[PDB]
Amino acid sequence: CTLSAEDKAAVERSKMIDRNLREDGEKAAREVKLLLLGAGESGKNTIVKQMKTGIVETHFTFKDLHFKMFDVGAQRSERKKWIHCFEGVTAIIFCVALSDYDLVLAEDEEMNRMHASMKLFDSICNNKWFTDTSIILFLNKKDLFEEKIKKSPLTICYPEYAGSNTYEEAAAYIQCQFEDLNKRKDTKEIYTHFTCSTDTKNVQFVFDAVTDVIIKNNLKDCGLF
Amino acid sequence: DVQLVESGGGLVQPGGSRKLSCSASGFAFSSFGMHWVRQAPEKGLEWVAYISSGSGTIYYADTVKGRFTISRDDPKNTLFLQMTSLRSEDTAMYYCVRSIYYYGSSPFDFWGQGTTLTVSSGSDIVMTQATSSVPVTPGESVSISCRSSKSLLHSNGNTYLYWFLQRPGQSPQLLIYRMSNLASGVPDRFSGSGSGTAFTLTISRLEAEDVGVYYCMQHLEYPLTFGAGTKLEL
Amino acid sequence: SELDQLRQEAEQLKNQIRDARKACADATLSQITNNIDPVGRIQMRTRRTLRGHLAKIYAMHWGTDSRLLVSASQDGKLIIWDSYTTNKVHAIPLRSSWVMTCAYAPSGNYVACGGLDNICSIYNLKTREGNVRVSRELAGHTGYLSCCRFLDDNQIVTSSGDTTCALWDIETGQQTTTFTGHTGDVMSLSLAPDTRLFVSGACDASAKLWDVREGMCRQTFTGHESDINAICFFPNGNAFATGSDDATCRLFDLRADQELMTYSHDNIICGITSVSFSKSGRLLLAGYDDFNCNVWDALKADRAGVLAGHDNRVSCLGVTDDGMAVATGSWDSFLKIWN
Amino acid sequence: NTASIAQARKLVEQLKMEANIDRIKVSKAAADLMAYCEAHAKEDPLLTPVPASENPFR
Amino acid sequence: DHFLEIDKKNCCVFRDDFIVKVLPPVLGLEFIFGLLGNGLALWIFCFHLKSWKSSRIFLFNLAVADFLLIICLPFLMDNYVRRWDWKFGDIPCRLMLFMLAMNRQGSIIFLTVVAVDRYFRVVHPHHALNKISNRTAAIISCLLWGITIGLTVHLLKKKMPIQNGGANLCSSFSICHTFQWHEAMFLLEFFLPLGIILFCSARIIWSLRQRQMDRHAKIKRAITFIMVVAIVFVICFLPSVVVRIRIFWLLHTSGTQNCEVYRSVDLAFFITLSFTYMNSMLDPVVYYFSSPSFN
Ligand SMILES: CC(C)(Cc1nc(-c2ccc(O)cn2)no1)C(=O)NC1=C(C(=O)O)CCCC1
Ligand SMILES: *[C@@H]1O[C@H](CO)[C@@H](O)[C@H](O)[C@H]1NC(C)=O
Repeated sequence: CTLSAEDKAAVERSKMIDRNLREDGEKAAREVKLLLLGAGESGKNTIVKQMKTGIVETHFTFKDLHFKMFDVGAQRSERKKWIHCFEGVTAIIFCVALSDYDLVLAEDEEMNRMHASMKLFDSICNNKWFTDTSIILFLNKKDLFEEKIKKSPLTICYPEYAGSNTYEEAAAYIQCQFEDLNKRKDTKEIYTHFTCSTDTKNVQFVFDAVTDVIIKNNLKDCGLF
Repeated sequence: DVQLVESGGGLVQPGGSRKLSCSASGFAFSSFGMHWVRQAPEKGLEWVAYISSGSGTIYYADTVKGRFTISRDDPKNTLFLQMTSLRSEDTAMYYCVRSIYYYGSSPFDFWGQGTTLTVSSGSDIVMTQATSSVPVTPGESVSISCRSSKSLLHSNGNTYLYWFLQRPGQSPQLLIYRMSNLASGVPDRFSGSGSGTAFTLTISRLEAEDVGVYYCMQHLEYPLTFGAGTKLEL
Repeated sequence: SELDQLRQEAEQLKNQIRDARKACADATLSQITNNIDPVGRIQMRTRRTLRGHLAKIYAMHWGTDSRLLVSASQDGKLIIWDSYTTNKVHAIPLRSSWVMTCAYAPSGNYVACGGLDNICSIYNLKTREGNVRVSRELAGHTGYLSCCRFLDDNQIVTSSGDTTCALWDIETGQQTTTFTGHTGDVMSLSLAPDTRLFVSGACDASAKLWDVREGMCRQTFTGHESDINAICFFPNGNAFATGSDDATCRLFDLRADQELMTYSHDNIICGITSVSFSKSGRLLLAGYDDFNCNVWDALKADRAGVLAGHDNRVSCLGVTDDGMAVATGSWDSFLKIWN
Repeated sequence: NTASIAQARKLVEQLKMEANIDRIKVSKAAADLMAYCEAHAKEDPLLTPVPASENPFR
Repeated sequence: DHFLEIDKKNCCVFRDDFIVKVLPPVLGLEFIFGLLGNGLALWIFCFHLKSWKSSRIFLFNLAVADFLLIICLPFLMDNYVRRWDWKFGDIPCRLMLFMLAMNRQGSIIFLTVVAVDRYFRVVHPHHALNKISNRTAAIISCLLWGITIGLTVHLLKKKMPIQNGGANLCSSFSICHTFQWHEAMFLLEFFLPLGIILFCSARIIWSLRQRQMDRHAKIKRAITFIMVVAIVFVICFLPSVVVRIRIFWLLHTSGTQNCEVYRSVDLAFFITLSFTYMNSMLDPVVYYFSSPSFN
């Protein structure tokens, strides 16, 4: 058909390449991709070890479901120049340390770590690329917070606090203050977990959150959501 | 360390059967198409069979259809040739040829050592080399001419003609793959020229390393046809 | 004290540079150009559509033979296309799937890529064993690698997000020269035709001209109001054009050290991702964020045509060396060839 | 923290070296660009379309 | 009195004035409403949708089946207004019966497919069936249309209409002392998809409640919509089936002698077929317009 032998062989090679890319495409289309963020070193190492020079990827499977977790720490660059590469992530995992409201930002004096974490959460949750991307919020080191709250009141971090100086109400207030930053409540949800747990519960929480996100996406596809 | 080792030769009674095995070690066997070429003691090269990557295209010569079978095992990196109804005209030395096909590729680049098989007791393109034996002195140029019945210049501007050199007691190697292009490792003193049905291979400053027999092969349309062969001496 | 003088010397030098630049301008390019014939209405039609990528295409580069392409997507695969026949020559899987740039060596033997992994990987296309391997991996940038251009088979200049461009040696994998002076992330990089200078656009709304063999900044160019995302030399090597996020292209002259002409329209309110020139330099092609590419008269500052047909953001442009075709790649995982 | 003086010296040296650059008038550069565009007009396939015989993407 | 020989198997066909009184206006109102709704639905489906997915295609097939059923009601008003008298011929009567049967069965099949799709999207979210491309659902739709066509073709092979004497019958729902495969398949079409829909819907309710997802308002809206579509299917396909089994009981017991007892259920069967068309009228407003995507 107006083709040489070498041209037809090249066409056959192109077809085999197309088949290989198709196989890899439906191989990688069934993997859940998660994006991990956290201010400084809050709970990154703990959440990585609980699942046992730039972007770091982690592979783990849980109930016949492979996961792709990407860590963007030590990337001292403008976020808006590479944050659009993560448009198609299933969820965003955000780690916030509870025992930093008494701490200074170290590099910058007279600054609270909790406020920096809140600004990072506000920037991420209200971005143009993550309008319909759910966020799983992890609050690390609840034991350190519980044993540090007995001497340092929460009023230093939050002057408007008017509650009891104990663990439960302070944690509820912090969770509510993080959830109130969401300005897109009609299109995505925030899942909050206290993750200073020795047992393997964080992986389960991630699994249920991803299952809920997938159910909502499927319902949007069929027009029921 | 590209290698292609063939085994399975010997003496076979007529009308029998024999399997030839070609083992590869040193390259990605799955991405290369494979060829079988035999050379009878009459000093000529004849194309036998071809199998493609993925085993999606298999071709045979008119003298082996219905009795020769070619197959490959890509996990084991082994090429097979199943031979049935052996005749006295199948007594030849069989070579295992490696070929790859994309834009700018160099097929027929590596040839195996070869195995010796001995048997007791119309529309094909014709390519003819008029000179069968020409004398030459080291330090002088030489030209070898090959012609074809049909023009090999396709509508895409490619002239499918290949040049091969076989030193005494060795295996053929590729010199020019499409009428102008030197292969990898070929010295610059070899040149290709021509257009249509007239072709010429020029070897300036010939040395004793270039003494042997030269073949011209077309790759325009199956089956692939070689030439009689021009032998350089002295 | 002399501290005030040493602080004010920078401002004095800046004012002197500005005054010398202003006194060097007498007649604008539009005034000299208004008496020449307009280009007309340039209409191009999509001739080929290369399919096979499954995610956002982030970069492309033409080969020097005007036939072979290279494309990069977030799937983690580099595809070399035969533009004439719509065929795939190679499909190279990548260790890191986060790639922002790709390059094609002038000799055609090598392909380079890099991204969020801070590493520029060199791939050997012509191997005796028949598969594309990794020649070596170049490490040493502390930020994401945004652009890479080959100088020869042994040297490659890389642009990164650590406010630094570097010149590498692929024989040893080391850093021959380090270029410093930018304040923000450096996004684009284009090479001169003679391969002796190169310009570099960054996120500090500034562009700089470097010397390859001396490691010294020669000129700095201002005028933009946002991040420069694309940059491209004029064919004669005496000018370059920059695209930024303020929906505006500029044109700068190296000899005059000044901006010659600006390219903007009221209807354009979207950023620019790619900037390319024609063979004669008369036509400037700019890919935009509003799903289409515009063709500009580089002399009359007029829109000559619109290259519509992409359903997502056009992220990469490329014109062949002979000027026969222009290739656009968008985030819809499609490559289109135009004539 | 003690390299602020060195950084300022480097910046002022770069500015001083960038200041002493020979500059040609914008009219001359404009004429050069116009002449280059005019001289290579017949060899621009995109600006001047070629027939279908000379178009590989026909 | 009403004795007629369709296959000489004894049976009676009745012509009544209550049919002419009640059926044509309800049928005309259903025609107007369903025509407007289905035309609107097809308009958005073909023009105002940027892109669609397997479920979108399934809904599109349901819409075109509904439209092909709803277009052919003027033939029904012509038939009913004349006290079961047909003035069109053999080919148009065959075509009208074929369209009615094929479109009804295809609509029910595609409702069941939509229910199974929702079942797999909710109960088994990670199943590979949820990620099927448009092409795979296209062949699936073609095979479902093909099996409906294969089950419906047999209407054309029979010469039609029946010469009652002074009138012509364009209706194939006759009750003549025998067991015919399509008559029992009429009850099967309803008994099987009812079971599938109830199983899928109930398991969806149980799953969305066990996952504690019912706190969301949109989830409650989806639960209400699933309950509504199931209830609509039941209330619009039950009464005709009830009349049909009561007729079967009467045919076994009384037989086709002294036909004066069959008249009430004969009227009732077409009264219930009116509700069957009412389901096709209500399908667009409950499937396409009741989605957050629509404006
Ligand atoms: C053609 C039909 C439906 C009877 C029939 N259905 C099948 C069948 C169905 C499914 C299947 O898989 C195999 N066969 N065979 O015959 C019929 O007479 N309809 C009439 C009315 C209505 O439909 O409401 C109102 C009055 C005018 C006539
Ligand atoms: C109807 O009943 C009569 C009673 O004898 C019987 O002869 C006839 O066969 C029945 N119908 C038919 C024709 O099968």
